[PDB]
Amino acid sequence: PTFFLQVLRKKIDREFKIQKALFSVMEHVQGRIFRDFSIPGVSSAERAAIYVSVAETLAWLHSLGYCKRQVSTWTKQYQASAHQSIPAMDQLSTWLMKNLPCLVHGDFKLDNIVFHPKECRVIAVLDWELSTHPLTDLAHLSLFYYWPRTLPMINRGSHIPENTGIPLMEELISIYCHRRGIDPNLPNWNFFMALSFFKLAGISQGVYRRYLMTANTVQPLAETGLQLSKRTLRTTPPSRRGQEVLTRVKQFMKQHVFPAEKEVAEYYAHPLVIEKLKEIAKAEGLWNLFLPAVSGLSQVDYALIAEETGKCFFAPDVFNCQAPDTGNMEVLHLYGSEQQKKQWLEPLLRGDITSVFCMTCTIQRGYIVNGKKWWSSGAGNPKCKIAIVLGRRQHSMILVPMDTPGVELIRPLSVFGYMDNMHWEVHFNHVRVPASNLRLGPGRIHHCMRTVGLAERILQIMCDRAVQRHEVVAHWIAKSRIAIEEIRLLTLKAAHSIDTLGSASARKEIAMIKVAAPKAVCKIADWAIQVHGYPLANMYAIIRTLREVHLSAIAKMELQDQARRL
Amino acid sequence: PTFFLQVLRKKIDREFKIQKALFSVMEHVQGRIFRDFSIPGVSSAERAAIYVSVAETLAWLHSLGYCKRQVSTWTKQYQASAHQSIPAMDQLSTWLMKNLPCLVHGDFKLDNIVFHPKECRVIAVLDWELSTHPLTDLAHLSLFYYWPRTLPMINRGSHIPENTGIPLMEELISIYCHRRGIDPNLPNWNFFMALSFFKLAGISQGVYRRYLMTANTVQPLAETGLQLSKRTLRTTPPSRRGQEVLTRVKQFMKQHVFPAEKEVAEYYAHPLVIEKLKEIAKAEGLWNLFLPAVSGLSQVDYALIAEETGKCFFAPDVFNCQAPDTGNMEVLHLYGSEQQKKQWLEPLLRGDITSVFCMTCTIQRGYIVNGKKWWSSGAGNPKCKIAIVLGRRQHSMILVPMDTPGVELIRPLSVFGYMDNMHWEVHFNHVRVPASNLRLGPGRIHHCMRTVGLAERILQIMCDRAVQRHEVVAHWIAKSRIAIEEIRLLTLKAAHSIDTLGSASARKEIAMIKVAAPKAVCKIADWAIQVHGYPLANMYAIIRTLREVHLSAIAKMELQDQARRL
Ligand SMILES: Cc1cc2nc3c(=O)[nH]c(=O)nc-3n(C[C@H](O)[C@H](O)[C@H](O)COP(=O)(O)OP(=O)(O)OC[C@H]3O[C@@H](n4cnc5c(N)ncnc54)[C@H](O)[C@@H]3O)c2cc1C
Ligand SMILES: Cc1cc2nc3c(=O)[nH]c(=O)nc-3n(C[C@H](O)[C@H](O)[C@H](O)COP(=O)(O)OP(=O)(O)OC[C@H]3O[C@@H](n4cnc5c(N)ncnc54)[C@H](O)[C@@H]3O)c2cc1C
Repeated sequence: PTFFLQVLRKKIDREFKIQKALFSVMEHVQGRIFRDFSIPGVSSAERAAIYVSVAETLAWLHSLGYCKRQVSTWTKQYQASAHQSIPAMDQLSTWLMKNLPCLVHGDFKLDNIVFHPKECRVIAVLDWELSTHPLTDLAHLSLFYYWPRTLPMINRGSHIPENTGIPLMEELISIYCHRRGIDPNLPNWNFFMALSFFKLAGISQGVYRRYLMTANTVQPLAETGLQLSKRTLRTTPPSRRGQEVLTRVKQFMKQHVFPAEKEVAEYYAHPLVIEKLKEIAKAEGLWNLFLPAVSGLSQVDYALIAEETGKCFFAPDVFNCQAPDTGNMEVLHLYGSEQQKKQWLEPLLRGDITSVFCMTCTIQRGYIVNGKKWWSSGAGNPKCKIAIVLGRRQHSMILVPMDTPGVELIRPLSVFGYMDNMHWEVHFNHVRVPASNLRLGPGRIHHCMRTVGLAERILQIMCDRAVQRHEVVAHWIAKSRIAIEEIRLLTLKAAHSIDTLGSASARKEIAMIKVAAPKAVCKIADWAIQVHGYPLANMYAIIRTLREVHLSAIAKMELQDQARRL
Repeated sequence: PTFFLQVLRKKIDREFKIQKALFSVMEHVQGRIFRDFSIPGVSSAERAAIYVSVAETLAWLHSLGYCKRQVSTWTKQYQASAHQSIPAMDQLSTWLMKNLPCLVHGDFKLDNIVFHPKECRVIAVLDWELSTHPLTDLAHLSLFYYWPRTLPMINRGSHIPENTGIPLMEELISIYCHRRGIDPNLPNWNFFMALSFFKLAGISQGVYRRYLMTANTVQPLAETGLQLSKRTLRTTPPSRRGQEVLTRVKQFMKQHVFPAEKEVAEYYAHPLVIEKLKEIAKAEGLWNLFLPAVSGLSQVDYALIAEETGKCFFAPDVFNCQAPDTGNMEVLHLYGSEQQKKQWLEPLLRGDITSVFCMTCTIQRGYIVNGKKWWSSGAGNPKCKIAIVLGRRQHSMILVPMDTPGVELIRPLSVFGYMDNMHWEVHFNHVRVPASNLRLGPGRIHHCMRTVGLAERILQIMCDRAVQRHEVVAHWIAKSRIAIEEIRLLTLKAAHSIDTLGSASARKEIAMIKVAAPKAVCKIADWAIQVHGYPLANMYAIIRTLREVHLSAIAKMELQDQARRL
C-alpha cells in the first residue's frame, strides 16, 4: 500500500526502514516539485538559493567498495533488458570496466524534492527506491549540465541556462565539498561521469521496455558518455562551454592540422589526409560545429571559434563548416519540411553529399526552373548532389537535385588563374521537379571572422619575415594591427547584437562588416607581399577572391535612424 | 543583567516580552555574524542564498499611522543631541516634514543576525531595542546600497559589489514583496529613503555624542538623503549605477545646457550662464564625475558618460571635468602627500582654483626650477593658481604655485587664428619653492571619448543638412558611420581592459586609440565642411587643434608580443 490517496503507508520494506530511521506511513506533503530543472518560475537569487539548499541537504544527508559490483549489476541488467542493437552501449561498458575507484538516494534529482509552499527550503525527499560510494550520487545529480544538445531534455524541461542565476558545475561542486570537508579536487571524475551516464541510459532503456509491455535516447546518452570519458574534467573551481570548446579546438588544431599544411599544399600543386582528419575530428566530437543546434553554443562563441579556425586555408573542411553547405543546412533545419529534411539533411549532417547555393532565372509554375547559373561555388565536387536556387514577390527558393535531367555543368571559372580545387558554371534547361522539392546574419558573421583570422596569420608571417631579414615596415605593422583589432571588434559587436536583441535588428552592423573588412584585409595582404619582395600566395588569392551598394544601403538606414530619432 | 557571559537573562522589559512572545533568558548562539555587508568569505551562490534567507526571515517575522510621530520624535532627539552646526540636517528635516504616508526590529541589518555554523540559514535575530509601518524597516535594511561613495562604510566593511552574487535592490524588493503578497510597486519611496537616512544620521550622531562623554558622517548622510529626496526610485523591478547616472546626465543635458548653446556662442564672439549651470549641476549631484573616487563608477560607465558629454563644446566645464584639471586632481588624490592634498585639492574639488600640466626644463636641487614652458593649456585663466611641471631618471614632478616669484606669462599662442577663450606661454626664471611642493590611461580614454561624441554630433549635423538641401554624399555618410562605430568600439575595449586586467596591461590599446581616432575624425570634419559648401566651425577648430611616434611604439610592442608568443 503505497499509491496516492486523498500518500499511503508505503523492496518497500527497505524504504520504510530508511524513512523510520530518518524520522529518528508518511502523509501528504504540501510543497512544490520543479519538473523542469531550469527553474523558470522564480528570480535569479531564488534559483541560487534553491540550488544552495539542495546542495546542503545532500551534504547533511550524506555526511551524517562495491561500486564496481554496482556497475557490473547495472551492466548485466542493461544487457539483459536490451531490445535493440547498441554497439555504443557495449563500447561504453568496456571502457568503464577499465576504470576503478554510503547511504545514497540512488536517483537524487531536482524532481524528487518537495520544497516549502512559500519558502525555498527542502521539506522532504522521496523516491528512495534504489538505495545501497559517497561521490556517485553527486555525479548523478550534476550530470544534467552535460545533457546532449541534440537529445531533448527529460521531464519536459529546458536545458540549464548560463548567466541566469543557476550555479555552475564547479561552483556547486565547491559548495558541496566545503559543506562536507573534502578537498575541492576530486579523483576519477571521468569514471564518475561515465558511470552516471551509463546508469541513466540503463534506466531509460528499462523504462522504455516496461512501457512497451526513452527508446531512442540510449544512443545519444552512450555517445556523450564515450565523448566525455576521454577528457580532463576539473572538479575544483577554475560562456564556459564556449571557452571549453575553443580550448579543445585550439589543442586539436595545433596537434594535428598544422603539420599537415605542407603535405596538403604539396598535394595541391581531397587527399586522404583530409579524410583521416575528418574522421578524427568526428570521433573527438569536434564536428558540425557551425550548426546552431547540433552544438548549442551562442553566436559570440561561434565567432571566436570561427576566428580560431580561419587561419588554416582548408581548416573549415575538417570541421564540416564549408561556405556553401552551412547556409543550405541552416535553411533546411530552421524552416524546412519534415519529409524534405529527412530526405536531404541526413545526407548532409553525415557528410554524405555536398550542396550549392546559386542565384547568379525562371521558376515559373509541378514547377519548371529553366535558366543559366553563374559563379556557383562548389558546383564541381563529385559529391555535390543537392542544389538550392532562389530564382524568379518572385522570391521562391526550391531545391533542385543535380542528377535531374537538364542540369549540366558548362565550364570552370578561374579567378586570377587559380582553379580553386578546394566555380564551374551551371546550366538548367527546363528541369522537371515535383512541388515537394520547393538568414544571412550567421553567414556574414562567419565569413568576416574567417577573414579576420586569415589577416591575423598574414600579419604574423609578415612580422616574422621582417624580423628574420626600417621605420616604414614598423608603420605598416602598426597600421595592420590597428585595422585587425577594429575589424574584430566590429564583427563581435554585430554577432552579439544578433544574439541578444533578435536577428531583425542587426542589418546595419551586418552591412557595416560587409563593407569594412575586405578593404583593410586586402591592404594588409598587399603590404605583406610588398615586404616579402610561401603560404602567403594562397592567402592573397583567397583575400582577392573574397573581394559598392552596401554603402548606399548603410546611408539609407542611417538617414532613416536620424529621421526617427528627431 | 544582559551583558556577555561565559548571553544573559536580559527598556529591557519590552525586549524580554518580545523574546518570550516569539518563543511562543536567551543563551549563547553558536553562529556567524557578517560584520562586513559585502560577505566576502563565501561564493556567489552562497551570498545569494544568504540574502534570500534574510529577506524571507524578514517577511516571516513581519507578515505573521504613527510614522510621522516617530519622525518627529527622531527629529527632536537629533536636534537636542546635536553638538555642531548642520544646516543640511535642518534642510533634510524640513523636506521630510512635507512628506506623509507593525512589529518591526528597528535596526534590522545584516550585522544583527546569527546564521547556522555550517549552513546559510537564519538561527536567531538580536538587538531588538528600538521596536515599536510595515515598510520603514525594509528601507532601513536596503539603504546600504546607496551608501555614499565618499563616506567610508560602517562596521569596517567594503561597499556592496555589483555582478558578484549579491541581489540588486529591485531584485531584493521583489523577493520580499512576493514573499509578503503586496504589489511590486511601492508608494512614497523617496520618503522612505529620506526617513531611513535621517534616522541613520541621528543614530550616528547619538553614538558619537555618547562616546564623547561617526562625528563627521552626519553631513555626508544628510547630503545624500537630500540628493535622493528628489528623484524617481522605482521600487518594482526594471553597471546599474552607471546607467542611472548616464540617464540623469542625458536628462540634465537636454533640459538645461543645449538651449544655452546659442547664448554661449554669441557671447564668445566665462559667462554667468556657465556659473549658474555649474551651481545647478553641483546642487543636482552631477559634479566632479570624472574623479574615480568621488563618483565611484567603473571605467566603462565613465567612457559612456564622457561620450554623452563630449557633444557640447563647453559641456565638460559644467561637470568640472576639464582637460588639464583632472590629471592634476588624479595625481594629487592617488599618490599625494596628505599635507599637499589638504593644501591643494581642497581648492580644486570645490572649483576654487584651476590647474595646468606643462612639460613642453631644469628641476635641479630646497630645489630650483628655471626653464621655459610652451603650449601650456589653460595657463591664462584668472583662477589658475597651481601648476604641475614634470621636468629634469630625471622624471621628478613638483608642484609650483604661479604666484611665486619668477613666473610670468609671456605671450598667447593662437591655433588657426582662434584664441580659444574657453595657450599662453609660461616662463619660469629661477623660482624658489620648498621641498614640500615636490597615470595617462584615463586621460587618453576620456580624450578619445569626447572626440567620438564630437564626431557623432558632426555626423548628425551633416546628415540633417544633406537632407534639408546624390550618391557621393550617401557614401560619405556611410563611411563616417563606419569609422565612428569602429573608434567607439576600440575606445570601449581599451577602457574595459584598463578596468578589468589592471592598468599596466593596456598600453597597446591606449597607443592604438591615440593613433586611430584623430585621423578619421578629421576626415569626417573635412567631409562635413565640404558638404556644407554654424556650430560646425567650432567643431572643426577643436578637431584640428586636437590633431607619428605612436606607430613606432605599437610596432615595437607588437614585435615583442610576437616574439613572446613563439
Ligand atoms: C570568388 C567568388 C565567389 C563567388 N561565389 C558565388 C556563389 O557561391 N554564388 C553566387 O551566386 N555568386 C557567387 N559569386 C558571384 C557574385 O555574386 C558576384 O561577385 C556579384 O554578385 C556581382 O555580380 P554581377 O556581375 O552581377 O555584378 P555587376 O552588377 O555586373 O557589377 C556591378 C558593380 O558596379 C558597382 N555598383 C553597383 N551598383 C552601383 C551603384 N548604384 N553605384 C555605383 N557603383 C555601383 C559594384 O562594384 C558592383 O559590383 C562569386 C564571385 C566571386 C568573385
Ligand atoms: C591644441 C594644442 C594643445 C596643446 N596642449 C598642450 C598642453 O596642455 N601641454 C603641453 O605640454 N603641450 C601641449 N601642446 C604641445 C604638444 O606637446 C605638441 O603638439 C607636441 O608635444 C609636439 O611638440 P614639439 O614641437 O616638441 O614636436 P616636434 O618634435 O618639434 O615635432 C616632430 C614631429 O615629427 C614627427 N616625428 C617625430 N618623431 C618621428 C620619427 N621618429 N619619424 C618620423 N616622424 C617623426 C611627428 O609628427 C612629430 O610631431 C599642445 C599642442 C596643441 C596643438
